[PDB]
Amino acid sequence: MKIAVLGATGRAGSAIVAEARRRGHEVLAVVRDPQKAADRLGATVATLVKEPLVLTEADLDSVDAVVDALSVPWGSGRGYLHLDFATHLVSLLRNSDTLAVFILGSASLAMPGADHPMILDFPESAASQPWYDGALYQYYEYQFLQMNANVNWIGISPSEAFPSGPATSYVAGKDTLLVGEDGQSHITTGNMALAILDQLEHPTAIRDRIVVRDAD
Amino acid sequence: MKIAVLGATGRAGSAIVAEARRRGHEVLAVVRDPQKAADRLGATVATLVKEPLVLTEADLDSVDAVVDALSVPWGSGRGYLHLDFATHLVSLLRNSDTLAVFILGSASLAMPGADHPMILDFPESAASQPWYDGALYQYYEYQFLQMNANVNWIGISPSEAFPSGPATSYVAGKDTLLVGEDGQSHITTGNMALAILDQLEHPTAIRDRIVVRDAD
Ligand SMILES: NC(=O)C1=CN([C@@H]2O[C@H](COP(=O)(O)OP(=O)(O)OC[C@H]3O[C@@H](n4cnc5c(N)ncnc54)[C@H](OP(=O)(O)O)[C@@H]3O)[C@@H](O)[C@H]2O)C=CC1
Ligand SMILES: NC(=O)C1=CN([C@@H]2O[C@H](COP(=O)(O)OP(=O)(O)OC[C@H]3O[C@@H](n4cnc5c(N)ncnc54)[C@H](OP(=O)(O)O)[C@@H]3O)[C@@H](O)[C@H]2O)C=CC1
Repeated sequence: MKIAVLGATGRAGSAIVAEARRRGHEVLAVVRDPQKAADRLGATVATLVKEPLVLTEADLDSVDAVVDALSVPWGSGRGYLHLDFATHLVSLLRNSDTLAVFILGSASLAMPGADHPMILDFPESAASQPWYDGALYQYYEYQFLQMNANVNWIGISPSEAFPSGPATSYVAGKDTLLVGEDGQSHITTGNMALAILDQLEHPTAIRDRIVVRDAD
Repeated sequence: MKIAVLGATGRAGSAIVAEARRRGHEVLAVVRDPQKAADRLGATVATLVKEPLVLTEADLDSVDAVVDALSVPWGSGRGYLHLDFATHLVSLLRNSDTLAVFILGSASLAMPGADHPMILDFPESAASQPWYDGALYQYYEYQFLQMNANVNWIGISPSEAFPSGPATSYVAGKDTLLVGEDGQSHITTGNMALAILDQLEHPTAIRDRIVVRDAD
C-alpha cells in the first residue's frame, strides 16, 4: 500500500518509514528539510517538500494511509500545531477510505487505577512547565479525533518514555498507562513503528485509541 | 476596519456585509459564486473567489476581523464542514490579533432552565432527522473553539428560529435559549448582523459564546 508519513524526518517518523519499507509499502515522506530526508531516510525514499498545513486533497489521493508523526519542541509556544496538523489532515480525509494513524501523548492516558485522563488532575503549576503546552494540545487533538465518527482514524499513545531504539516486541492496552516488569513505562521508536504498521496492515483500533509499551 | 466574511452570499452573510458597509468598514467577501456576489452584495464589494478550506494566512493578513457565516444544507451528509471550516480558520489566526466571530447553532444551548446543552438530551431518533448532522457538528465546532485560549474567537448562537428580516434591536444572553414576550425564540438575519458588528466594534465576548434573540 502507499503510505504518506508526516514528520517523516523525526524520531518516530524515520522509524515508521523504515518499518514501512521493510514491510514492502510505498512511502511518501512529507518533509521540510530535503537534506535531513536524504540523510535519515535515504535517497530512495520518495519525498514531498511541503508544509503540512498546506497539503491538499490531491496530494493525498494516491495514498492508502497517512501517519501523523509531527511534533512541536518544548517551550516554543506552538503546541497548538499538534491540534492544527490533525484538524487539517482530518479535513482531507472526508469521504475517503484512507487510514490515518495519529501518535498522541501520554497525558491523555489514565494513571494506573484511574478512569480518566491524567492531565485533568495536573496541578495549576504544571502550565508553567515547558512540556505542558504540547501535552494540552495533544489532549485536545485526542478529543478532536473523537468528534469524527466517519473518518478512518486511529490513535496511538506512547508510554511515558519514548526513547529512540530498535524494535523488539510491544504490548498494547486501551486508555491506561502501561508499566512493565521493570516498573517503568517506555516504548522505543522501533516498537511504536511496529504497532503503527501492525494497525495499518490489520486495523483493529479504527476510531479508537490504544497505548503501547515495550514488551519484556 | 477590514472584515473578511466567509459565506458572504448566504442569508446571514449578506446581512453581515450590509451592516459592515453601513458601519463604514471595508469588506472582503469570500465567495464561490460571483454572480450571486454581484446580485446580493453589490458591484462595490471586494471579492475573493476561493474555497474556504484553501484560504491562506496571506489571504487574511490585511484583515482585522473574520466572520464565519458558512453553512451546510440539511440532508447533504456534509455537516462535517461546520467543523472543518472553523478548524481551518482558527489555524490561520495563530499569534494574531484578528477577531473571529463564528455563528454557531441553537442545539449547543440549554433549554430554558437547564444547565447543559440541549443536544445531550435529544432522543436516539433525532439522528434520523436531516438537521441532526449539521447540529452535531456545530456542537463540536463550539467545543473545538473552547480548545483555543490564545485566539480572539467569539461565538454567537442564534435563537431557535433564524428568519430573514431587517434589524430592529436584539437581546443577548449566554448559554441558554432566549424566549421573547411572544413565547417564541427567533432572531432575524438583520439583528444577528447587528450583534456581530457590535462584537467586532466592541468585543465583550472574546473566547466566549453568547446567544441573541430579536428584542420585543
Ligand atoms: N511520552 C509522550 O507522551 C511523548 C509523546 N511524543 C509524541 O510522539 C510524536 C512524535 O514525536 P517525535 O518523533 O519525538 O518528534 P520529532 O521531534 O523527532 O520531530 C517530529 C517531526 O515534526 C516535524 N515538524 C516539527 N515542527 C514542524 C513544523 N512547524 N512545520 C513542519 N513540520 C514540522 C519535524 O521536522 P524536521 O525533521 O525538519 O525538524 C519532524 O519530522 C508526537 O506526537 C510527540 O508528541 C514524543 C515524546 C514523548
Ligand atoms: N437554530 C440554529 O442553530 C440554526 C443555525 N443557523 C446557522 O447560521 C449560520 C448561517 O446560516 P445561513 O446564513 O442561513 O446560511 P445559508 O445556507 O444562507 O448560506 C451558507 C453560506 O455558505 C456557503 N457555502 C455552503 N456550502 C459551501 C461549501 N460546500 N463550500 C463553500 N462555501 C459554502 C454558501 O455559498 P453559496 O451562496 O454560493 O451557496 C453561503 O454563502 C450557519 O452557521 C448555520 O448553521 C441557521 C439556522 C438556525
